[PDB]
Amino acid sequence: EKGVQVLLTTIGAFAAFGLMTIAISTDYWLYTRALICNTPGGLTHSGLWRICCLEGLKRGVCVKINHFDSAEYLLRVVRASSIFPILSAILLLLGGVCVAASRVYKSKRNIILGAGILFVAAGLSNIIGVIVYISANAGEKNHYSYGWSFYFGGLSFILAEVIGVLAVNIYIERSREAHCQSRSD
Amino acid sequence: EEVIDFSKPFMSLGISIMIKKPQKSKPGVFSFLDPLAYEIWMCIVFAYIGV
Repeated sequence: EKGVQVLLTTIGAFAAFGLMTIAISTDYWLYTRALICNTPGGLTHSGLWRICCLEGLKRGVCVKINHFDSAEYLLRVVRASSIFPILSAILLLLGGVCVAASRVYKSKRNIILGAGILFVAAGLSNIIGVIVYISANAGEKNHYSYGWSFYFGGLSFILAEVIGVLAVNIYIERSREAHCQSRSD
Repeated sequence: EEVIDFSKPFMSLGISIMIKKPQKSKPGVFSFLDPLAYEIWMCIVFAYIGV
């Protein structure tokens, strides 16, 4: 029913926000080999901001990533700011807030719509951030791999799209109920 | 040559240009249009409009 769908939507919003914040803050996106590891290089696990060496003399020390051709410059800027994943998390938060409001202003039906739009836009922004990250990593030192933070981001995207679908369905049902009641009245 | 005497050159040369070897360029955004010239793409657009 409507109540269970709203409950799932709010749970998904909270879960996606948490997963994306975890992925952004976490530094386990990429497992690779880097020259700056104190001995082609040493194993490293990285993220969006900082990189940590593992299995090396400098084991456990984490250092801020040293980023840095107009398009390459723009890509480096966007990758450094990580504005797209952050925007995804922000939009998920705002959508959850709008859903909670929809749990109060049951009359205003154009709220659970904003929630869905924001969730879908957050999914798109996460896609863009993933593309930017993958593109920027490449350059022109092998057998690299992706960590659980990357898949947390992917899970956040999937959940955001699902809850956007559910919110749009809720809006559909609510508007249909109101319109049928009015016309029949 | 005013103070010594040379032989005929045993090796002739001249000024030349040294550059770094062109590398596989990092693929550019919108490199998927490279197979066709820009003029073909614009003619495609306007043929779409006209059709």
